[PDB]
Amino acid sequence: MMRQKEQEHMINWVEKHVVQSISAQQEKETIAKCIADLKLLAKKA
Amino acid sequence: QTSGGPVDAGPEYQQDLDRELFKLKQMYGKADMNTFPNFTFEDPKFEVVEKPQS
Amino acid sequence: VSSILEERILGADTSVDLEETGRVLSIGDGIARVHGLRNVQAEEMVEFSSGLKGMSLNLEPDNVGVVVFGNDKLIKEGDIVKRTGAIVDVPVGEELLGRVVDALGNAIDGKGPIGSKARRRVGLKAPGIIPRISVREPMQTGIKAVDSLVPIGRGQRELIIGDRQTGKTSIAIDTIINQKRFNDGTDEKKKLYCIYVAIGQKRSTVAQLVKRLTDADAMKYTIVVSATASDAAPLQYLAPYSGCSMGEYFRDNGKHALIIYDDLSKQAVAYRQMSLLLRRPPGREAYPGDVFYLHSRLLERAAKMNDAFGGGSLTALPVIETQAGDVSAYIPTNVISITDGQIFLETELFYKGIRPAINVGLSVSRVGSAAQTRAMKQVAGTMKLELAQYREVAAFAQFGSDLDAATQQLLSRGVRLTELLKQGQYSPMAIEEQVAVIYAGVRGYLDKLEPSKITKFENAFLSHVISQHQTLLGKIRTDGKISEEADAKLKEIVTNFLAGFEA
Amino acid sequence: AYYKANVTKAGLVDDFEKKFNALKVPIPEDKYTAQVDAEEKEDVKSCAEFLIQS
Ligand SMILES: Nc1ncnc2c1ncn2[C@@H]1O[C@H](COP(=O)(O)OP(=O)(O)O)[C@@H](O)[C@H]1O
Ligand SMILES: [Mg+2]
Repeated sequence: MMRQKEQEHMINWVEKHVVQSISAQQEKETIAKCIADLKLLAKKA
Repeated sequence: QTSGGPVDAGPEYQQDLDRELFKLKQMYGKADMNTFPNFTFEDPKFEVVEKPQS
Repeated sequence: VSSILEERILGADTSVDLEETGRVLSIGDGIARVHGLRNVQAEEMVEFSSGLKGMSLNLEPDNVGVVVFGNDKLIKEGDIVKRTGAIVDVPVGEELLGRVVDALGNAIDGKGPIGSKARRRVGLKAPGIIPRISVREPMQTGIKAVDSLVPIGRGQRELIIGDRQTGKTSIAIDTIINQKRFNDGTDEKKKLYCIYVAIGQKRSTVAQLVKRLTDADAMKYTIVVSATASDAAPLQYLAPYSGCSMGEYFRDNGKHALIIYDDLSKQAVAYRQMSLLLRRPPGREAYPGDVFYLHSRLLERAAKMNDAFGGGSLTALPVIETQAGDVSAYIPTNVISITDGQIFLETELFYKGIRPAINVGLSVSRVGSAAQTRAMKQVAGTMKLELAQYREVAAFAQFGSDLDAATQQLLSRGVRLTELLKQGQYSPMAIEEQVAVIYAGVRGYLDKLEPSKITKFENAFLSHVISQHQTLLGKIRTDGKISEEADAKLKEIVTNFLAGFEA
Repeated sequence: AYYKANVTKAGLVDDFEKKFNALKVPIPEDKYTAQVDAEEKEDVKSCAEFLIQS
């Protein structure tokens, strides 16, 4: 039960911190990777 | 890297720990976490059958 | 911590790919008309964007009726619905043993993830007339009444029909608790892997059921599959097909398996909810047409396999309740019609005093003496014929029509065998003690012995035979037939015990 | 080994191993077999004088 509740606390804080950071992260390499992915699906399509 | 205790826990963390630990105290009794006891030494005492005469 | 880190970041591929979707129309009550999936195949697992599966039925030119696997708050109008790409499937292994598994594959019991290896399609086609062979093995339940009047075959389906609160789940758990002594033994042919599909029950009944099986040390045959009341109607619909697919895995590998479908009428009523929400026309008692086809697939997934196909068997026993004993209702007539073996409990014998409350002549096993041991066949056919004679003579001589010596003989032997067939809850006995006690009941030696004293006769007789007659019971159960020296020895031991019983 | 690998509490597993595997308790005594055998011998002697009288 110790490792269970510490695991739950850990996983929820990880998800909350991910929301906190990536909600305020824009540097257009997201969109660059996404257009690269459309390009890759174009080459394989 | 944020070791030295569970991170940013708050009091209800330890409250849930205490309720779960309290139910776990209910599931065995009031024993100790070390130096276990063995038993209480009982004595089987079967009464002697007797007879006046056969 | 670090192992959790690396399994999280290596396990999910995040391999994005172009994929068929479609937006959602009316998300009514677990049903969702989905517009767009022009290449979806019928009865396919599909996936709502909040992380929840649904099953696509009722493909129409307008839209597809996907019926959801769970809660309905998590779905709006206008969200995507991604095709998974395959029919709904159940992860099956032998590491799934002894673990409560939520109806798809999802082990909701708090003992880690399932170590499955063999995924299996759940809507598979049952074997034909050539891969099947007939019942051969004696599926014993430990109940004296079942194993002496309606015996089960490894290779067979046999109902447990009654009314509510009669002992049907208790008969199923007697059947489960008997087979421990065959699992921990030597022969693989005796060993048991059973699947208890609890449909539409409550979670605390399944929890106390797992408590009884763990306290009885049942968790190596057993696979408990709970689709409880709070689960969605397709989880209750699809759960016995999952247990059938796990049983088919064990059967086609060649291990003797069984499935207890507890509260199979709950599958019928969940599929009634599904059809009436997907706007199919209602038939009788508002159940649709193909409820018989539903249970017919589900129950003809089981018979003995051919000797060239592994030799594994399946024993389907579904539990069904009537209401006010009305056998003529739609679901009991359908499920009696598909099955062949059926155990009838009427309930007035439960309040009258026999336990388990098989009220009897309605109950029949069509495989009959073929699914008994040779000893029980040599002993308990005249018992069934005598009980038939006893029932009809008591039925017309309720008031004392004519009492010669023959009629009081019939009522005496009938009442004494009636108190033979009483048996306590959660106490199954092996076949050899059953042969011994029905030998002590049918072959004389109990006919004039005061019918209230039969239960103490049972207790002291089983104590006697387990006390100094273990090797003779080994001779009976391993030799098969009860031999003539063992026959006269049982005669002598029951005579000696009649003396020690009138001592 | 399994309970030492599972229980990470240091000292406790070897402590319980030492206090359990070197734990011995005696059989609960009788002090009645001598009475039973002496009463056996007395009823055999009375049965022997009954024997010679018969
Ligand atoms: N052999 C038996 N001896 C005593 N009681 C029994 C026996 N078999 C069943 N019962 C009774 O049946 C009841 C359980 O019925 P159950 O199988 O749960 O029916 P349902 O599943 O329809 O509710 C218990 O209360 C138990 O006392
Ligand atoms: Mg039940």
